[PDB]
Amino acid sequence: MKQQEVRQRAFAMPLTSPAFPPGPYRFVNREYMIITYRTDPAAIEAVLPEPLQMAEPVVRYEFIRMPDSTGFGDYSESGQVIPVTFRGERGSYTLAMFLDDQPPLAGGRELWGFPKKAGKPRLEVHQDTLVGSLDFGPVRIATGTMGYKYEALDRSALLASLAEPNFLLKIIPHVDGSPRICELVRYHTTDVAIKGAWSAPGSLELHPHALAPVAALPVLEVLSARHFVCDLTLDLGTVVFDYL
Amino acid sequence: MKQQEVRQRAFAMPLTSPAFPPGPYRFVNREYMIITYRTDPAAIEAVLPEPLQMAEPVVRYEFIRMPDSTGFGDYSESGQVIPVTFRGERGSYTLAMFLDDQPPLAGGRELWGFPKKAGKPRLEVHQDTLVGSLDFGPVRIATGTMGYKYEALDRSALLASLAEPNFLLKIIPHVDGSPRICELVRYHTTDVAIKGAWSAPGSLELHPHALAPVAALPVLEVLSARHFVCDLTLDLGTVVFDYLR
Amino acid sequence: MKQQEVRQRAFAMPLTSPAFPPGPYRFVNREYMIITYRTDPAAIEAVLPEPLQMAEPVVRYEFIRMPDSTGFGDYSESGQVIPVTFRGERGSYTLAMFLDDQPPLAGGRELWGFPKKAGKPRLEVHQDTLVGSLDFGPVRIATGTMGYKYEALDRSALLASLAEPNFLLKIIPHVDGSPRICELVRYHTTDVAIKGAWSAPGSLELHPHALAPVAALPVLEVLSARHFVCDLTLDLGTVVFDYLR
Amino acid sequence: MKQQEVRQRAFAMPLTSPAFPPGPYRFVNREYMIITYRTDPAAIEAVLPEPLQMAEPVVRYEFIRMPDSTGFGDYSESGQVIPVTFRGERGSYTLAMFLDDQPPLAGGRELWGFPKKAGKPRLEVHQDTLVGSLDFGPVRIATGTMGYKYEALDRSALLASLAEPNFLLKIIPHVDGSPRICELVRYHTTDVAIKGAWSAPGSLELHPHALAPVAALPVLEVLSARHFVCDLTLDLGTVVFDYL
Amino acid sequence: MKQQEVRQRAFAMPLTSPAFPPGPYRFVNREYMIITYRTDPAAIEAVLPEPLQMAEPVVRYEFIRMPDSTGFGDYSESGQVIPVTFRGERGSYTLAMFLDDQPPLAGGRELWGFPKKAGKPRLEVHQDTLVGSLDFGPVRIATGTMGYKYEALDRSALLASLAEPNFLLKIIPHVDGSPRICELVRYHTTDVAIKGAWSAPGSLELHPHALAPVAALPVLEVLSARHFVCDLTLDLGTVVFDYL
Amino acid sequence: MKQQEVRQRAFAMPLTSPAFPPGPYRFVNREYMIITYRTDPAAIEAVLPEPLQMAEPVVRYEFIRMPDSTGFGDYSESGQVIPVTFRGERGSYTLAMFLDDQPPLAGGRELWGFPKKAGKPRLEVHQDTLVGSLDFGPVRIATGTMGYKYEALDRSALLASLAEPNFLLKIIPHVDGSPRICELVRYHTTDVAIKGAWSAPGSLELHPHALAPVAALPVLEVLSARHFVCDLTLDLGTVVFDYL
Repeated sequence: MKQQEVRQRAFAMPLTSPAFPPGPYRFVNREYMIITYRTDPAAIEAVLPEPLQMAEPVVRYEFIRMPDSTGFGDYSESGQVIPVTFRGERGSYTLAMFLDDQPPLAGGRELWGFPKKAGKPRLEVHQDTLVGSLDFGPVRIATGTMGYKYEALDRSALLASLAEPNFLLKIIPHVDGSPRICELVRYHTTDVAIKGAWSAPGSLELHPHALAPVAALPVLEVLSARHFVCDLTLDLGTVVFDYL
Repeated sequence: MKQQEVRQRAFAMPLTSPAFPPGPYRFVNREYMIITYRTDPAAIEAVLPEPLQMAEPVVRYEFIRMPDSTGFGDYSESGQVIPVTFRGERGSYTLAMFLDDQPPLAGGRELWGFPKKAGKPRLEVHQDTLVGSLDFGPVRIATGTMGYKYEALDRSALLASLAEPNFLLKIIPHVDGSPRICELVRYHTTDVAIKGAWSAPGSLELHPHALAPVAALPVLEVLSARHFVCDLTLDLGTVVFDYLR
Repeated sequence: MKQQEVRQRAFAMPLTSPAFPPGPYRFVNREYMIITYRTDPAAIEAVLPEPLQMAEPVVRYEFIRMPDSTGFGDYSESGQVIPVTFRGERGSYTLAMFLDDQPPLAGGRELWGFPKKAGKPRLEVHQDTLVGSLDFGPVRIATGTMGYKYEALDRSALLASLAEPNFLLKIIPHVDGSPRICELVRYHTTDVAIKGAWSAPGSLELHPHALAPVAALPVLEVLSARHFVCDLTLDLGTVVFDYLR
Repeated sequence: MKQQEVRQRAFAMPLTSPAFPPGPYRFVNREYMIITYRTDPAAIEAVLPEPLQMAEPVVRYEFIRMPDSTGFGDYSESGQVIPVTFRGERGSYTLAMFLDDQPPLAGGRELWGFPKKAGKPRLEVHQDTLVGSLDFGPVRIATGTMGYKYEALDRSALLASLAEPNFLLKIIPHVDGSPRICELVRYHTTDVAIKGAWSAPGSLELHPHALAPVAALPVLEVLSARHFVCDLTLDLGTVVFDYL
Repeated sequence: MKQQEVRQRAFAMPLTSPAFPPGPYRFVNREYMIITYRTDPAAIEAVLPEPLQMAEPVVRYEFIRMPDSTGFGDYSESGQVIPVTFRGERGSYTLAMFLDDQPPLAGGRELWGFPKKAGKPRLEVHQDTLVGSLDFGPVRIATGTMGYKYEALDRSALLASLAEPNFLLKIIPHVDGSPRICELVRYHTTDVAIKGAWSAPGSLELHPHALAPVAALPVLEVLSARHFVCDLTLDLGTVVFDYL
Repeated sequence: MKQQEVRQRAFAMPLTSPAFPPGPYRFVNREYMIITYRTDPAAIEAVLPEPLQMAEPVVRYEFIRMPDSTGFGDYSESGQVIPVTFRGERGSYTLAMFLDDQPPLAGGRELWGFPKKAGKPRLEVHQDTLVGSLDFGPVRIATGTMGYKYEALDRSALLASLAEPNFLLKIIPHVDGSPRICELVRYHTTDVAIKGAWSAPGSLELHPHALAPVAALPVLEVLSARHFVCDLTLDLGTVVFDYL
């Protein structure tokens, strides 16, 4: 509690009982429903921050169950991710995520710079159908469906996809409201072990919301639906571009 | 979207739909129940970061209703504040807070460096008693009671505290886990219009929790209780010590 | 604790934690629905204690919301008031009241000698109708209705009644059952700020009950209905006749 | 309704339909759980009104079911009572009681001067355990437990205890707020018929409350627990000391 | 059925349909939350039977889920365990245990001498917190919490802890009420496989109860908390000291 | 807590807070519904342990409410009882019993050797019918019905069946699984006061269950139904035949 021990001990607020712990952040049996859809290219351009370059005019809309996550607990996630290139390198940009557990929400924002907001994601099998849903308070803003494990998915393509760089725009205001942090961050998921992976026919419907504008990239054509279960490690990011 | 527009628009993540808006953050009919209690001085020193210095060994345990908040909505808060001095100026230090609404939560942390976690605070009149509760998941970690408006409080004497400085240790990790922001912040509540203020007898019980350790400052005796309602602006804060200079 | 301190501290039981606190008893946004009805004059004389004298043969049946009361909390009341004169001064006599909160109940009785019993009064707007109800245990003993704010009322004319004296027969047994306190009390509501007042059509039905005999003054015809909201102080009362002099 | 008939008829408010009737107050099958505990002697001294003298630094914490009570009905009670002497005579002082029925609450206060407040007492057998509880609105302020009828209790000691004088500080304000009544009252329970009486291991926990400060005499050590069922008559009090 | 068949078939009551079966008792995915706290040494000395010897003034308070238990079914346990020495060997003494399933309750008492009573133990993750509770009828008697999986635990230390002897005082009355069995019993859990093991911050609160007096070992200071999942076999015990 | 205290204190586990107290075990307003049915004689001989001998081929199927039981609490029982001779003397053998309260279940098994298992017995009047039911988990295994108090029953004859010896086969395993106790126990209900006794038409239906096999003694023909209320003392039993 001397000034030097404060510098040394500081990690997250509150100092003496921080809102989230340090890693490694290990995920066991995270379960993904991802519905990939073609959207209006004009709508991607309108939200994409340079130096990031646009790729195919597609959105990957995700529902993730994370029943066993070190330091964070048991939670679910929904999100919009978009394919991009940075220095001609191919990866992903996360536009929006929604979580129902606070430690991964604060940790996500403050540490990597995931653009997390609060919401009620669910991902469940109802007899014959895998149903993904997202509510923001009392308003349903996303409903995804897939058939159940119709065909095995190619592990190669999947593992190569999970290996790609993931980019995020970390912004943190200074006490005065002006940006104190404002960088592009690259992170990876590593030690990936697939437990199973499948495709099936899929569907997505999005709904408008003032505070959760997923509907701003409209579902013109659903292209594919993938469902998979894996263990992985969410590695710390590194800054690849600093706006300041 | 060119990289100069990115730098202009940037306030909070996500860039194009921020988790919370800029102020001013106005508060109408903000309602307080504050229970002051004498605790173990050793427990206070364990948690107080220098150059902050300890005053009287008391905790002000608070429950707050905020039904009307610009940009944040309608929410409640409970938390633990202690009397402090910095450079021999008297003020408060916020040790822990707990809210049931996300924008004020992210906002609180990312902007001022309020030490916010999620919780279920309640403050409700039950016939003759004003009851403050805090639950953390299924566990009750704080229960406070007061009589209802027994004695009108010296209002002029109240604004005596509502004008003094509030200190916070703002900490934000860098991507690698080492601190990127680590500073003491001084903020003020300004524009304070008191609608009523009262004292009455009071009680408090706190329960242990691994992730909400309010009970760590133990309730040795209750000293006072106050209930008040007001309008108020939460002004943006200032750095008054930067640990990473 | 010496017997002089006992005599100084003594206000209400229990000595060290009284069932209700001293005033002033301030009331904010006190809301009234009052249904006035013509009853059998004989029924009024059966229950009116001399030297009180009967005026017009009417009952003002009231339902009152008191969401903000110093020392008492948040409660409701329903009861039966009659026009009276004492020494040719016009005022009211309270025949029966019913409350859902204990401190105002003990307070009411022990201090002023309000004739309070326990009950479940409600006063709520249901779309187009203002509905007053009183239940005594599982039994509905009073239902009142009004239209909603049809005609604004002459406010100056209203304070005409809110300034006149209210009489109560205060009775407290001695330990042996014979009366130790038995007096007529005059109290006033002062500091009265009316926020709104209205009239509309009205109805009333009352049902028998062995222990809540409101129906004993039967509803022969409804004469008027009024609805109003106000701030108000219930001043401490005065003895104006002592039956045990 | 002439002034003379008012004097004659007056008993309790309201005059013509009084809030509680006159006696005799007869109790059939009242059922007691009493947990006796040692407390801080300093805490008794702080609430004890002289001429009353302190005795052993113990509190008897009671839960009473009264299913059949003349003039009052069917109700439950919880309370703190403390052993005292008055003129070297041994008996009891009632610090706090809580009831869930209005006639015995008004009657109790106005007639004997029991220090009654409102609350939700319960006393119930749950399989193997006698559970006493007290709530004050939404806050539990007392929880007592006992085993079920482990051993028969000595009737002698019990009957001698129920025969002891019971003292109360009756206070009633005058219309102006200053004491109009302020006396020590002595009353007895008579025509006592025990139907059964037992002991077992017992427990008590108290919780703080601004308006119901039972916790102000802390449970240092539980000394005993007694459970008993009896008929009795609650006799009128007599004033043994008048402060005015 | 002849007298000889009776002895040959006799295992547990009822003879022809025993309340629990013979082993081996195998456990799959046993999940533990153990909070270790410092207590009053005099409070342990009050309850530890010689020839057992006290070690540290420490209590290991446990919440255990047993979803898959051969012979017994699917149940939960909460218990209070004291480090002891006996004949130069470090071990544990089981003071109290509470279970929500009858065959392992009768089985544990009558076979090993586990000190078991009935209760409602729970152990569940609520978002970011692991929460352990025990109710005895309507009364909460224990609440424990841990962070979720903050850091990995030394698996070698854990296995050595699961290898130490576990001592129980088995008592069974004769028909006349005098002891027919009164003996110290030693048992082990063997064939142990750790599926995972973590530490994190922890808390415990205990409440008094007349029939489940876990609160008689007060929580002066919480020392550690551990959370693990394992398979094991509860082996039959052996007598190590016969009091008769 | 010394060695020689251990064998003086020791009655039931846990040593310091036993699962059930010593007696006398006193029952007030024990209410019985007994349906007597003729069964397959071969089914009785299959379960009857020599030196016990079969009498009439009947079963007495019981539903018992025990609202007031010293040391045990308030609970219900259902069970199967057969007439028997031992050494030419007429008594009963208890085949099977089910209780909803732990202290009397442990106490019954460990002390007398009643063949007690957990279940949910109920006995209640529904308008015109006395209905006894027994559930074992989600499964109904016994439903009995009687008319309500059709004719007063000869008490002097009743009181006699209540003086007959009751025999039990007490079995307790040793820590190694071999029988440590295996004996016929004789016990009596004494100090009996019949408060009323009645007969009426009756019915009984039984359903199979793997772990509660009452249906193994099939209901061939219902012979009689009896309903009665009483106070009694369950005396400690005596060993009348030790298999070991």
